[PDB]
Amino acid sequence: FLQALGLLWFRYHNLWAQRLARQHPDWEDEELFQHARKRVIATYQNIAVYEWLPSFLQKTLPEYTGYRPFLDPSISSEFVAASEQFLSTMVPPGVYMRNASCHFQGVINRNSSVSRALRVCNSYWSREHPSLQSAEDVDALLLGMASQIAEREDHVLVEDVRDFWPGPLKFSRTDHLASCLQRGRDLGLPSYTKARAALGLSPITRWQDINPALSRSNDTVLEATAALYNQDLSWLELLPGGLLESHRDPGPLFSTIVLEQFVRLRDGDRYWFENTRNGLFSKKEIEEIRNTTLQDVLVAVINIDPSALQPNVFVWHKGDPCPQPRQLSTEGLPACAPS
Amino acid sequence: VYEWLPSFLQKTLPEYTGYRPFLDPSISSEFVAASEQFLSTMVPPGVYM
Amino acid sequence: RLQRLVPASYADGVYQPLGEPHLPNPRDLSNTISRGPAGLASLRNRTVLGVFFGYHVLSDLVSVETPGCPAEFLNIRIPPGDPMFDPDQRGDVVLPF
Amino acid sequence: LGHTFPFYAGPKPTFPMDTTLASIIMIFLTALATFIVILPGIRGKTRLFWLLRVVTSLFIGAAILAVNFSSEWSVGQVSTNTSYKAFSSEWISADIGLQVGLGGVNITLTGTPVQQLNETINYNEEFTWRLGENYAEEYAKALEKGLPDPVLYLAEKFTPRSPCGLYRQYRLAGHYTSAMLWVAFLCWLLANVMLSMPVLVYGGYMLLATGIFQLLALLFFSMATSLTSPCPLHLGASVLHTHHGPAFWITLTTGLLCVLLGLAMAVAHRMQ
Amino acid sequence: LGHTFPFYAGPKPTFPMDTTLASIIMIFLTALATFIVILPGIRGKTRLFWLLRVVTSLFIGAAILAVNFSSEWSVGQVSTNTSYKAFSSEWISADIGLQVGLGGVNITLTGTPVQQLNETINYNEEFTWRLGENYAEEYAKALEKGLPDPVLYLAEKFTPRSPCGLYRQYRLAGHYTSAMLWVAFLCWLLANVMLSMPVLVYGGYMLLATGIFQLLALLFFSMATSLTSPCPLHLGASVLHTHHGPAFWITLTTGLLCVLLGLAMAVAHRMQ
Amino acid sequence: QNPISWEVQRFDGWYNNLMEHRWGSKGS
Ligand SMILES: *[C@@H]1O[C@H](CO)[C@@H](O[C@@H]2O[C@H](CO)[C@@H](O[C@@H]3O[C@H](CO[C@H]4O[C@H](CO[C@H]5O[C@H](CO)[C@@H](O)[C@H](O)[C@@H]5O[C@H]5O[C@H](CO)[C@@H](O)[C@H](O)[C@@H]5O)[C@@H](O)[C@H](O[C@H]5O[C@H](CO)[C@@H](O)[C@H](O)[C@@H]5O)[C@@H]4O)[C@@H](O)[C@H](O[C@H]4O[C@H](CO)[C@@H](O)[C@H](O)[C@@H]4O[C@H]4O[C@H](CO)[C@@H](O)[C@H](O)[C@@H]4O[C@H]4O[C@H](CO)[C@@H](O)[C@H](O)[C@@H]4O)[C@@H]3O)[C@H](O)[C@H]2NC(C)=O)[C@H](O)[C@H]1NC(C)=O
Ligand SMILES: *[C@@H]1O[C@H](CO)[C@@H](O[C@@H]2O[C@H](CO)[C@@H](O[C@@H]3O[C@H](CO[C@H]4O[C@H](CO[C@H]5O[C@H](CO)[C@@H](O)[C@H](O)[C@@H]5O[C@H]5O[C@H](CO)[C@@H](O)[C@H](O)[C@@H]5O)[C@@H](O)[C@H](O[C@H]5O[C@H](CO)[C@@H](O)[C@H](O)[C@@H]5O)[C@@H]4O)[C@@H](O)[C@H](O[C@H]4O[C@H](CO)[C@@H](O)[C@H](O)[C@@H]4O[C@H]4O[C@H](CO)[C@@H](O)[C@H](O)[C@@H]4O[C@H]4O[C@H](CO)[C@@H](O)[C@H](O)[C@@H]4O)[C@@H]3O)[C@H](O)[C@H]2NC(C)=O)[C@H](O)[C@H]1NC(C)=O
Ligand SMILES: *[C@@H]1O[C@H](CO)[C@@H](O)[C@H](O)[C@H]1NC(C)=O
Ligand SMILES: *[C@@H]1O[C@H](CO)[C@@H](O)[C@H](O)[C@H]1NC(C)=O
Ligand SMILES: *[C@@H]1O[C@H](CO)[C@@H](O)[C@H](O)[C@H]1NC(C)=O
Ligand SMILES: *[C@@H]1O[C@H](CO)[C@@H](O)[C@H](O)[C@H]1NC(C)=O
Ligand SMILES: *[C@@H]1O[C@H](CO)[C@@H](O)[C@H](O)[C@H]1NC(C)=O
Ligand SMILES: *[C@@H]1O[C@H](CO)[C@@H](O)[C@H](O)[C@H]1NC(C)=O
Ligand SMILES: *[C@@H]1O[C@H](CO)[C@@H](O)[C@H](O)[C@H]1NC(C)=O
Ligand code: NA
Repeated sequence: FLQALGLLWFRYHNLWAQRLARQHPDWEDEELFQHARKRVIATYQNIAVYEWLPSFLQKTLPEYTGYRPFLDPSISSEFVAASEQFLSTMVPPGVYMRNASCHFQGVINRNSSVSRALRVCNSYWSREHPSLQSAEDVDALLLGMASQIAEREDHVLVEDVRDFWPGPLKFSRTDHLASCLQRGRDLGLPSYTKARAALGLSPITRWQDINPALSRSNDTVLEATAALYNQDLSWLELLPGGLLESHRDPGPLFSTIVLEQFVRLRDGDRYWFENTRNGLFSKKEIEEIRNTTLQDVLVAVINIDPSALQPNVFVWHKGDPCPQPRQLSTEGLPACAPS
Repeated sequence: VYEWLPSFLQKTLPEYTGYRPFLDPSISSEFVAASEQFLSTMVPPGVYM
Repeated sequence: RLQRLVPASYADGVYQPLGEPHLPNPRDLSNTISRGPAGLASLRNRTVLGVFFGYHVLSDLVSVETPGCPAEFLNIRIPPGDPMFDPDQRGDVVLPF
Repeated sequence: LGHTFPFYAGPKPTFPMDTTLASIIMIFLTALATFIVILPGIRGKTRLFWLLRVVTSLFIGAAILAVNFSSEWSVGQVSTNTSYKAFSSEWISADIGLQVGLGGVNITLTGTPVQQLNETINYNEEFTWRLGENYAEEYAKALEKGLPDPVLYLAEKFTPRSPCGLYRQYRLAGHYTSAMLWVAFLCWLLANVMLSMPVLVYGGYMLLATGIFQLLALLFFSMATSLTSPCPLHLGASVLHTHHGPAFWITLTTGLLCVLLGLAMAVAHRMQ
Repeated sequence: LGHTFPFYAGPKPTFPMDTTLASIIMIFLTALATFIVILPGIRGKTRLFWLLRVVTSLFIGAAILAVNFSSEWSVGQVSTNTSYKAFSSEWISADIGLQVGLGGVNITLTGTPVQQLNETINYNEEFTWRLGENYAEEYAKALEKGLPDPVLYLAEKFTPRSPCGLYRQYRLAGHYTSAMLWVAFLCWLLANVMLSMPVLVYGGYMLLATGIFQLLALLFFSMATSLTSPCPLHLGASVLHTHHGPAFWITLTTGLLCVLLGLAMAVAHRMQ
Repeated sequence: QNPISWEVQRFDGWYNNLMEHRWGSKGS
């Protein structure tokens, strides 16, 4: 699926190179490659910052006011954990493969069985898959991911991530959340309270104030987590606190981290496509890039009618084309390969 | 910052909104010339006691 | 190097990570927090395509997965009787990290 | 055995002393052990005198080498409460010691107790001003490294540009004291070689020269380190005072022993 | 004369060639001049043969040394238009040359004309992968230094982590070729020494060994640089192709001359 | 209790910024 995204961007670059070759027949290889790379980078930045971020944070960057040469844009250590966790909390147990005519095809397993969707845990580092053989299969992957709803933005992880993540050493499987916790301890990440204080967030003094709606319900995860920490809120780590904070959105800590990191990335970059001083694009080219969404990239690469995809492929709404058959769970999918 | 600068620039700093850990505060090369010249243009021939 | 919002939190204040018994076992914390039923739809109807596009954006931005030199191991001690990694109650299973 | 990482999980050892001094001690103790093994092969009554001669010569050589390489000429040590590191307001109670040698200075910061603020405070840092080595570069690398505040303070106290001129005088003193100590070592080697030869009076003269050069190095170090303007080293609520360390006194004692033995040799030759 | 600063206002000179090659040439030309001065002292008819022997031996030694130290084994050169520096969209028309030797690579960027964009473009940078030297550190220092873009591109092409495996194969080839060239130099020295001695057949055998080791170094360089996966070096609108440089051909010619002379010596000894 | 309850500012400008220790320092 990450591979499908990479293939999408690779084919988009090739398509832009072909377009520029059509427009400028006299251009050589280097000129075509550089112009296509510039355009693709601009489109990627626009989609990532002005379309994906507002949809997956419910927060928008402030209006671009120019290039800040004195602003450090380096990725913060907290951003790694925040982004990784608020993405891992939404990984589905399976992924649909969808036709351009709103038809969800069956997925041929390596066990020769036909499943309703492609199981995530059994597709890690897949050298080859029987249902993934041609460009049409990758297009089906992209369409199905566009039509399928992700998992809930909560503390719960699917077993494909929590138990069957690719083990990098001596085990074919490992816990991705435990690995992320050990990464946060490895990077010397701050405590949850210190992280909140450094970002200007309001201090949290009680364990039930981490997520009021979570403590309202019958879920006992807050009390159990406090028991693990010996009721010491000052020892709660940034990553578990960000996991617990999330409710319908990344928590205030994680949302603040990601938003501030992306603000610094946009403002501190001299090659940002909106920075008119770098000479990358004219005003008209900047306006064209701003008008380009991921739906445009998918339509251009897959070469299908625009009505086959919703206008904002990052969010599915009632009335959008090709609804998913049902919310995927572990039921009906192949069992994950044992460690 | 809050008394000499407003009086000798007729410009005031924006309201202090906190510490910016990611902002480079190093003196720019242009600042040397700018400050030195707008101070040297006001040196009097003599000074009273 | 990566930036820091807060000064680094290490056991020795330089490079040694904070771990047990001061902090809970990573697998215990994972089991306590992340165990739950699959199939809970996103409350904003966010799509899977968006999730993996964000994964692509992260791969574009940061990468701290490849190990460093010299090889230092911060191994995850699996609690005895873990249903997934220690099903035989052997009590010495260790996930290498 | 495998299946676990790392294969060796034990803490890695740290050498318990200076490696140069340890090597000198090992070499000269090996020579002493060899000659002790050889001792029964010595002929007759001239064994205790032979033992004294051999042990004295080996001690003179070891003293020359160790003193020339010891950073223990000007020593000082004070127990204080001081700020420890950056981005931390906590203070540490520690012994801060200065050990200025011929080629540089060792700054020691030993916690009392060593385990303070969940950290091991047993720093022993060297900053060298030997010819060809840039002291300012070493101090800049220490600043980049992030050494604790007392160490950085005492290191910048010896920078070439520091207002108190410790660097210039101490570099000059150490350089010429080391040169004259090397001359004394050469004279000691020649003293052994020419005590092997039948002309004992020339060997006694060379031993006398060894003593004279030791005394000259001692006097030069004293005079060149005395010309310093008083640099007040203030840590916390205390002031650190330096004084002639045991390297200075070992130089004095060894030089006096060498000059006394040389004078005795010359007078005995004149009287016999 | 004073009263003005600086006392010398002239541009400072730059040495017009490689200092190692220049030193080798100077030393061997000095030896040649000394032996030419000595030539009238040679007895009789055995002067032209003596001259040929001396000049041939000196040429063999100079070839060994210069080739071992020349960064001219794999050479390439292309004229292109390329981006020059950062924060500047202007391009330069220049000859970019790659000169891979045994211990490293010299990247040359010569402007056409040299004076372009109000700058002198005559860069000749070396990046060394010799044992004990860190190529990645040198490339990082070049990046910090701010070298022009073609130089940085061709330098990163030889980094250990670059996707095209030029670094590994070229380091191995250069290391072992240099080792065998040093063996050939030792054999040449022994060939001279044992041609001084009455046993001429052994000296001829040593000369034959010199030739054999030169050929072995040549063959090893060829084989180890042939195992490279094709690294496409693309600058601007062109591709740079490397080929065996004049160091390779001088190695071949000198080794063939040495093996031919050794075979001639052995066959003449057998026939006389 | 120590009257100096804060981290004393350095005279050379080092360690003022958390990640850029040379910022504002002497010689920068
Ligand atoms: C005059 O002064 C002279 C100069 O000191 C003196 O000569 C010196 O003599 C001593 C012997 O008496 C020798 O120097 C010592 O050597 C020891 C061993 O050196 C090897 O190991 C170190 C350790 O490296 C590990 O850790 C670092 C991080 O700290 C990692 O980056 C490494 O990768 C490595 O990590 C692995 O191993 C760890 C082991 O537990 C694992 O935990 C980890 O997971 C990894 O597996 C290496 O760094 C050394 O390499 C360096 O040097 C070589 C050659 O120079 C370089 O090529 C290389 O690039 C490196 O630069 C080497 O391999 C050192 O351990 C010891 O260092 C301590 O002391 C010095 C001096 O005070 C400090 O600067 C240094 O930071 C260390 O102090 C800390 O640690 C000690 C205990 O470990 C504490 O007591 C101390 O308070 C301080 O603690 C603080 O930091 C800790 C983290 O670092 C933290 O945990 C604490 O809480 C606290 O904050 C020392 O250098 C050597 O012979 C001479 N030194 C030279 C030549 O430089 C001379 O005797 C003096 N004269 C007289 C008369 O006294
Ligand atoms: C394989 O490769 C090997 C490596 O190259 C090669 O071995 C090398 O051989 C050459 C001889 O053939 C030797 O290297 C050369 O040495 C020359 C002399 O070196 C001395 O002088 C330099 C100059 O320093 C002055 O300028 C700098 C700024 O540039 C100042 O920082 C200095 O303070 C000094 O300034 C004073 O003098 C100026 C003179 O006009 C005054 O104007 C000024 O006001 C001041 O009064 C010193 O830097 C040298 O010191 C360095 O090295 C020592 C020892 O290593 C260190 O201790 C020390 O710290 C320094 O690091 C030394 O004292 C060099 O001039 C020459 O450098 C040029 O070429 C190299 C390689 O391309 C470039 O990297 C370098 O930048 C220079 O290129 C610029 O300048 C030339 C002409 O000057 C241009 O043609 C060129 O295009 C480039 O111009 C660009 O920059 C200019 C500004 O720099 C700018 O004006 C232009 O417009 C343009 O932008 C070179 O290094 C030496 O023997 C070997 N090199 C080694 C060992 O490093 C080997 O032969 C090769 N093999 C084969 C087979 O070919
Ligand atoms: C897939 O879509 C195409 C047209 O988009 C349609 O012709 C085809 O029948 C569909 N596949 C199936 C299995 O119905
Ligand atoms: C961008 O889209 C808006 C409306 O969606 C349109 O008014 C505008 O002309 C477009 N600009 C470009 C450059 O395509
Ligand atoms: C979210 O998607 C489901 C189908 O998975 C649909 O029934 C529901 O109406 C959607 N909600 C919104 C607000 O679009
Ligand atoms: C250091 O502080 C402790 C406790 O605050 C005190 O007992 C001790 O006397 C202090 N030492 C110095 C040298 O000030
Ligand atoms: C720090 O030191 C205190 C007291 O010496 C000790 O109780 C604690 O376990 C140590 N470690 C941490 C992480 O606080
Ligand atoms: C470089 O540019 C000049 C002028 O633009 C042109 O004449 C020349 O052919 C170009 N060379 C290459 C190799 O493209
Ligand atoms: C730069 O080059 C141009 C043309 O070669 C020349 O006229 C000019 O004097 C040079 N110097 C500057 C500062 O422009
Ligand atoms: Na979830």
